Amino acid sequence: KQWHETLHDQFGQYFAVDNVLYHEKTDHQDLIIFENAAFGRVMALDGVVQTTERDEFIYHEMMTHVPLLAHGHAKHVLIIGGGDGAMLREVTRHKNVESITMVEIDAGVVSFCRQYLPNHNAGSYDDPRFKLVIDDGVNFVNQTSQTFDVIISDCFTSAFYEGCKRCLNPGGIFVAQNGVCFLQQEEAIDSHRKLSHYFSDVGFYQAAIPTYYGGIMTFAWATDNDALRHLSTEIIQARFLASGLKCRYYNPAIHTAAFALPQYLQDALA
Amino acid sequence: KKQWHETLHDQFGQYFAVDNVLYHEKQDLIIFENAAFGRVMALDGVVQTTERDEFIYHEMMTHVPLLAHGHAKHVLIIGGGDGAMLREVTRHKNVESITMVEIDAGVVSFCRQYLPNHNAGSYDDPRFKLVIDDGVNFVNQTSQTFDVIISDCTDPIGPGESLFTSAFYEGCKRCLNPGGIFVAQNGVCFLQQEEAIDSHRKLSHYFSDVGFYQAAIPTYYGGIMTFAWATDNDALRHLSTEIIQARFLASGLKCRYYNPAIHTAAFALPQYLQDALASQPS
Repeated sequence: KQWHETLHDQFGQYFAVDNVLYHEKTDHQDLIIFENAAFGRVMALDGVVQTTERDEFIYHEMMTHVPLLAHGHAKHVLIIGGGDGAMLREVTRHKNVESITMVEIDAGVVSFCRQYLPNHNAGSYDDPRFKLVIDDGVNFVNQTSQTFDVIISDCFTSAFYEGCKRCLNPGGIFVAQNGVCFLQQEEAIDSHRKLSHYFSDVGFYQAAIPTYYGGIMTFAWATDNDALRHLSTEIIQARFLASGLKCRYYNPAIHTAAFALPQYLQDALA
Repeated sequence: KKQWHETLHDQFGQYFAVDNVLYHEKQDLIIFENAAFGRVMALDGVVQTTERDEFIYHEMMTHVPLLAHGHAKHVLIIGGGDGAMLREVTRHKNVESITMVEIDAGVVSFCRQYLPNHNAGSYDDPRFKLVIDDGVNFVNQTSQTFDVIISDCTDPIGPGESLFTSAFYEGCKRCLNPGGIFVAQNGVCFLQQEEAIDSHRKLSHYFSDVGFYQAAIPTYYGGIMTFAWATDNDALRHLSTEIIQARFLASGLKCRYYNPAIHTAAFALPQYLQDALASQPS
């Protein structure tokens, strides 16, 4: 038995299935979790791989630390999306953070992942600083009048952004997952154009996650603080040393390098 | 269409729609066109190269060392029957001689016919010389001598093998000018790092500075790939991005993946890889 990703019609990745843990199909949607020898538990929705037990660390580490440590002093973080809770787990590892908020489309997708992908959250939901909200992320343009230092968007409308800015403290950073960059860059170009309307410094960093096929993936970076992505690797290293994470992909060399983009991507943005 | 699956691993792989098969011989060798990645060459079920993404591989394999070394006048390519590597090395005006050693003359003229955009007319270059021979047997040299050696190949990890000694890496050193660099393709690093550990151990017997750089090639599945770096000149991999940029402004390549930011950053390795390599000594 095998399982093919359907994200593109012309090519994909596939996996051997050792065992299916969960499978559901409606006329509209199709959700699955199965074990594979190489990548452990694999979650896939409507034929598109969402996350993998064995490689999610790259995604979540890079998605989280790069901004948290670039910002010096992030005390409140908002996660949009991230039902699996991996992001929560990583944000949790910063002792200096004092509040975390996860906005999610519904309370079902979280307790589901909690049951079938326990190593994503890794007990992180029990953390005292955590708060779950059920809502449209875009709805949070509503704000509870709440206010954050970092926003991590774990999934890309313009409506979503103005809201993001309204409720970002002054020094703050917005990062979002912006897809694999080899095949097409329009998504990057569009993101940049939109984000630039609300932020004075907009760019991208990158990481290559095995299970998001096609080379490097691009993470949007948006902030009014135009220094934050030109920090010396030395200072990141100082910040890294303590609070002291022990990561498995991330490190201060990686962090700095993350911001070098391949030539095709840069061209495309000019 | 029809689908074609890579077989490199039993547990998972990449697959492609086939629009049209240009060639098939069952050594099971195939070349077919795919909408996304153009022409795709595959041997015994394992993707060798792809029209659309080979640039990333060949750029990073050729320019990182050539421009890190300042003044590479003679280059040896081992493997590289497709000629993409020859193409890129060709783009350095300062290079004055290029030698490709290959297992047989068939594999080159074959690729010349079916993958013409790999070589891109590069074989007509005046400075080029093709040799047909075993790469390890170029432990013989013609008393020949190089400034950069670029290998498809790598003294393989083996069960009863040696841990420090290789005929290949020794040969490579015998025939490397004093300032010289050896780079080789060392596989994708996510699933396993034993191949990197072993490479490091062996190469360290013959070279005083041994490490890796990386790049993520879409069509070599599983995230970043690792390129071995071996040299007696220990400053080569700690050059400022500024100097690389200078060297890059001209000779003036226009590259599609490579640039001096990329070059420098290529040497940052993810944490898991470093810890796998942490045993190997300071």
